[PDB]
Amino acid sequence: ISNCVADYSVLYNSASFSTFKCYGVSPTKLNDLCFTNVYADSFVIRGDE
Amino acid sequence: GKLQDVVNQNAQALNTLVKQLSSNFGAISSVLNDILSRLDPPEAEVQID
Amino acid sequence: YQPYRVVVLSFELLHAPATVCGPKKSTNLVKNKCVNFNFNGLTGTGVLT
Repeated sequence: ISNCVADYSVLYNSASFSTFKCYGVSPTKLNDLCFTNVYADSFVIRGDE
Repeated sequence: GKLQDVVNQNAQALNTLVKQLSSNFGAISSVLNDILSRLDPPEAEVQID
Repeated sequence: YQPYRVVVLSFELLHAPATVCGPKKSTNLVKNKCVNFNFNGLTGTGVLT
């Protein structure tokens, strides 16, 4: 993901997520940060894992 | 040379002090303004310390 | 054993022109007066000339 605008203020308020954990960045302060590139990986894994 | 050594030690003991402001010391980053901009208080107090 | 839907986001904080950025409003600058500037997230304080 690049050359775009991303909104994270409503990401937590969008729907119900079982686990929303962030490492190194506070999710509340994601609204005023700039990143060179952003990656996204998708898959399906059971809840206990 | 006796007078030059004193200058060459004061100005060198200061460069080594100034250049130590750009070391991580085990934190995420070596600049303090870039830690408060992406970390909440309760978990930024351990990176600052 | 229930299926959970997982997505992982990773941010590149390298040294490069910023492409992805948050929802903030840019304001015109002033000179010879130190301001809490936020150039692409570069938080600081100092006069601009």
